[PDB]
Amino acid sequence: AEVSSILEERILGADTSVDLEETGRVLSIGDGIARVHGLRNVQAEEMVEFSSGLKGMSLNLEPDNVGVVVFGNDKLIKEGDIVKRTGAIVDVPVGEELLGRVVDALGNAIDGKGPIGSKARRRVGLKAPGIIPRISVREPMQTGIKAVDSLVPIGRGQRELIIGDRQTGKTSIAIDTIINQKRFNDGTDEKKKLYCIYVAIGQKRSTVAQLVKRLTDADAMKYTIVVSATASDAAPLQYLAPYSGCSMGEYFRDNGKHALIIYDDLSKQAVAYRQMSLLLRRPPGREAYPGDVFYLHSRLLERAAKMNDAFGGGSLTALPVIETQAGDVSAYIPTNVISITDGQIFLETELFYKGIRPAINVGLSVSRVGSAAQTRAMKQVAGTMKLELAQYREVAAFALDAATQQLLSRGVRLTELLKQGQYSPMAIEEQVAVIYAGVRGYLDKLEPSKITKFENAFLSHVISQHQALLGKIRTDGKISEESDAKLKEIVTNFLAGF
Amino acid sequence: KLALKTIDWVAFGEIIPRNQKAVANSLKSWNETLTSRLATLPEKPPAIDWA
Amino acid sequence: STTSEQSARMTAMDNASKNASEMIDKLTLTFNRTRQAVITKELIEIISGAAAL
Amino acid sequence: VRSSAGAVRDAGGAFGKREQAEEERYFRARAKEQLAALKKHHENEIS
Amino acid sequence: TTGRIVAVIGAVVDVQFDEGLPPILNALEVQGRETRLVLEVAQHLGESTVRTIAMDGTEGLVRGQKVLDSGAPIRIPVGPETLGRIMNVIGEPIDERGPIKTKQFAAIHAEAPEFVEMSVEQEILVTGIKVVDLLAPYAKGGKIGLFGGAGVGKTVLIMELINNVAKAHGGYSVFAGVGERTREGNDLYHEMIESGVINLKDATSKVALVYGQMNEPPGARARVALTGLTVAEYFRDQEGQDVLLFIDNIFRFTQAGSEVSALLGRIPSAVGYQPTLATDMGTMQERITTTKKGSITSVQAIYVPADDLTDPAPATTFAHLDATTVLSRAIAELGIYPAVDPLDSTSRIMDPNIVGSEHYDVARGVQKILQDYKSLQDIIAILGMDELSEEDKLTVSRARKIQRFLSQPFQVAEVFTGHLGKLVPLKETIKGFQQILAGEYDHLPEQAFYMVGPIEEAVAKADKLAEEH
Repeated sequence: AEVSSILEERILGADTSVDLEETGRVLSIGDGIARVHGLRNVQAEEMVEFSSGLKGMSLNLEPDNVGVVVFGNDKLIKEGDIVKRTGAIVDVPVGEELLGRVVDALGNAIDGKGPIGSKARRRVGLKAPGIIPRISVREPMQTGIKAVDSLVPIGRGQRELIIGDRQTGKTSIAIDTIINQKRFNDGTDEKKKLYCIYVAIGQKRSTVAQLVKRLTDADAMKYTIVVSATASDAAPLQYLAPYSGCSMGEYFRDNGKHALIIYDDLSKQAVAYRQMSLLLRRPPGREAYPGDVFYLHSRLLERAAKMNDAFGGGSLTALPVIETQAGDVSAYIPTNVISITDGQIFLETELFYKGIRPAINVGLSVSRVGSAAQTRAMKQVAGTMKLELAQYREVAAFALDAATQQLLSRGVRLTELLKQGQYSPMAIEEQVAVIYAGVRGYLDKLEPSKITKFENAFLSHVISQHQALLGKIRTDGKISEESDAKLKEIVTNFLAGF
Repeated sequence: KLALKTIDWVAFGEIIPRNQKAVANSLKSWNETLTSRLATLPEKPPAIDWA
Repeated sequence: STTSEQSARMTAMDNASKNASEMIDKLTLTFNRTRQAVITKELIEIISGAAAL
Repeated sequence: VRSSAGAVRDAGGAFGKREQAEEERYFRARAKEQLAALKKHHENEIS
Repeated sequence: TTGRIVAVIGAVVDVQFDEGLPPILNALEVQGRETRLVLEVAQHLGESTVRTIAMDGTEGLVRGQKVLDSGAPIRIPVGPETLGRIMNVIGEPIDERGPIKTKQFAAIHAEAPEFVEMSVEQEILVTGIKVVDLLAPYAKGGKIGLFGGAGVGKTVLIMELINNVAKAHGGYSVFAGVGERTREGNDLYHEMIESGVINLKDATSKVALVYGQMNEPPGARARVALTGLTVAEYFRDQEGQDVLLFIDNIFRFTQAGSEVSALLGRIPSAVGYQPTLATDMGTMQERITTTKKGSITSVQAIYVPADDLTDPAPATTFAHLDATTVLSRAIAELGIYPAVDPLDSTSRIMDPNIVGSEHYDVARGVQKILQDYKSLQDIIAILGMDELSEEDKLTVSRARKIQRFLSQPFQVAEVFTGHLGKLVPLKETIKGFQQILAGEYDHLPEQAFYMVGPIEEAVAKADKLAEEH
């Protein structure tokens, strides 16, 4: 009964207004690119619309015709059609109304669930914040992976790069980072809440559905936006999805809040851009990518800033995901993005199969912020851990004397300490506890095949018996002398009792 | 409801005759698994929005 | 023992050098293929750019 | 195509890491010995 | 004159003039923009059309938009009033501090000094860095290069040089950030404000900054180098004084030139580079020179794409530099910082008649021992260290001590290492390496030499290592 009533509610409010609008005739349509004739006042990279309600962008302004790219399917556009200019640069909805919604590259709800109630729109192609608004990266972005929070820390406003081969665990790191923010978003203070945006570029719809259900299971869609431009979406959409998501995050960082955006991958945005550019007839470049392929990314990753307290104080972290071919980091797009981003997180298949998961290659992984953007407890402990692994990696290729034998023992203990599962990120204090136990010669007695058992049991024991100590470490944010003495006695007791 | 008497383990391991360690270790492991399970389960069953 | 050890080291080094020679032959063939492929790829890129103006 | 000095450690294959470790272990041992001798000399030269 | 946009393709705008055309390299101002968009003429296409590269985003341009012809190339404010400020390619300030109030505007395009103006005098510039001072010593008025891939220490090294040379340098200084991260631009601004070279209160600033960071369209990155170069040129000539000029990186100038060449109708060259790579780079690097009227000490950071030193861009840049310090990743993995490669770095003044026979002989001995070490590393991969001639082990030990002793802690890398920065006078570096070669330290362990200043600090570190043994 009420189904038809709510159906009518939609008609009751319509768009009566018909206006006198400028137009153009489609001289030629093919491969997703139209050549409109007319539109004498259409702007550059403006949004136009076709006779069937299908949108497009006027990318080329040639003297005789306008080269338009169609944001959708192309079979429905004929020759001699009509293109009406909307008189507005391409823009997307923004706001907290988008949280928990799966949307396409243009901000249209994709999961049903009604429409988006956004009250504001933002232009995708906006300039990055200047030099003055920013401020050095201060807070830590808690990722939940021990090896990332300890050895290659990420701040808020940094632009890490997750680069590896196919199926080494990049999207897994992204999902762990997204899921971990649940503890902060559930709390009270707004200075720690981090809203997450996941841009899925070129991934088949099944993968994005799996990801969305995984986030829902971990109850992580309360604060996550998913901008999906999947493989079957015309190239002009996969080219624009990163910019739409970055605008949705620019809103947060401009309104004093903190956001995290994860482009996944950028190596597929590059391919979509290449297809667009080749079908507009623009001359190719190296590996057929257009000349403006560095710009494409540099203008996009430069929007992940850390505003100073005069401009709200908000921040927007970025975690672009690149995909190399057989570890050839020396390729074109990988090198561009490596020279664009701050840090890197190298995942290697040789480490993935050797049992080290996440495969993070701590030897090559870097983070310019480093010291800054790390909690004091983690700063204290991960430093000694970093030195110990650095020494271990030198003498590792073989396998006598007591000193070097114990050095290898400690290195191996720490190595098996850094392993982890999927979608089970750890609180920072728990990571500190585990790493402290491992680095203070305690595990040197145990076998290295049992270190996982220890780690797990120790976590389960501490999370219940010694919740107070973990709360102390979190609140005070350092391993004070009394906290250190406690940690010492807890570890000494537990080790023997196991 | 729950208030479990604390234990000392290095102390506990001192009181097992060699003929009885094979059951002591198994009991330790079974305790471990059950404690992990209990930690896994939440403090309460979540509410229901009947209205 | 020293006589036998020196004989065995001579034999082992000879075999290792032979294996390195076979591997060098295979890698030289691969290198030549890759060098020609790289020349062709760069040249085709230049040609496509020139004809796409 | 030629070969040049210090190429085994430029490739970084298995032989490169093997050589790096064969060097590092030996020089850690010698550093330990030299540090012991340095401590002995320190003690013997206090007076 | 007034013209009219007739095409917009990417960053390239085609503008049609009904009156007389504007000459190549002139600046045109688009009418109807909230901000200031400046196009620069690059070609005359006939039929009264001129192709141009936009110095800003070409979004919202409409076919038909009127354009004004300024009549001169991009003219930037120059003078002592630009010190302590920040600028765009087109010279407008981006420090949110008000207009730059100068009486002189200088066009960013000028001819290079003629051959009858070249200075031929060279004297070492002591930077306080052991490897640089020993193996590839710099020179006042000479052009320095800092090659290396990504993540090897180019920015840290250049910041360290600004910390040392610029802080205690009487003359002025200029920093042109070309196509680099904006985070780094802000970090440098604040570090300079803290140190005091940029004074926001008085008129005692000693540094002028120009920024063309990597969010800008290719037109602006290809010209911010010329803007910084113009500021430096003015300080060289009119002020008649010493100048420093730091650029980071001068590979983004080339790359930005390459991002528009295909759209200007040029066939590409060897590896997706513009046909005019060498000429375009020469017409710029030839104005960064020490004429007889002034003296510019130019330090340039040069990205080497994928560590490939044979790429056309760094390969061409090599010929325009007096000194080079090729930072190497294979040495940065080992933890030796700065990762300057001792065998792949060179200087012009590195002759016995300019530095001295002691300095020269020490440098050549170090280089020879390192090359012999490289030769031995191939054998150690099969034999093992235990099987080397008792003389070879001596070479390997000396080589490792020398390899570690070239590492040094910077005052700007306190955050990473946590150590304290050291400045090593040239005589102390020469003494240290001469002693290490002569064998006066063949008993101290290798790690004693790692990340220390003068040699006595290595002795003290070894003493501490022994005491807590």
